[PDB]
Amino acid sequence: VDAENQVELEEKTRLINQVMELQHTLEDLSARVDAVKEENLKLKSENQVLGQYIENLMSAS
Amino acid sequence: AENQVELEEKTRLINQVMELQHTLEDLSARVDAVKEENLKLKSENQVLGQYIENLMSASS
Repeated sequence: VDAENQVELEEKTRLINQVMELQHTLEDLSARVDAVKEENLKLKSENQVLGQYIENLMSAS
Repeated sequence: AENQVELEEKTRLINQVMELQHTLEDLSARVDAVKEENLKLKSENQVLGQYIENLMSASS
């Protein structure tokens, strides 16, 4: 009777915490996104420049 | 009737959890793809770098 409403209350509490944690996890992640795509573009630039230099050193032989 | 109202509330709550899980699963898959490629590129640039400093440290 009132023991069923306390099961349901405890169940909703657990789901509510889950929404909170999910939304936090999701925020941390969305804020890390641009620093990851930025690094990716750097590394692609370095890679291209390095490969191109190796092409020139090797052709000089 | 009143039990139907409490179940709708719980369903909007469950739905919120599911949608947040979906959004997070997608995003973290995307970011992990990019992070995996970054690791591959750091590994590759180190190989190229080391090779340059060898060809140059041979003609010096």
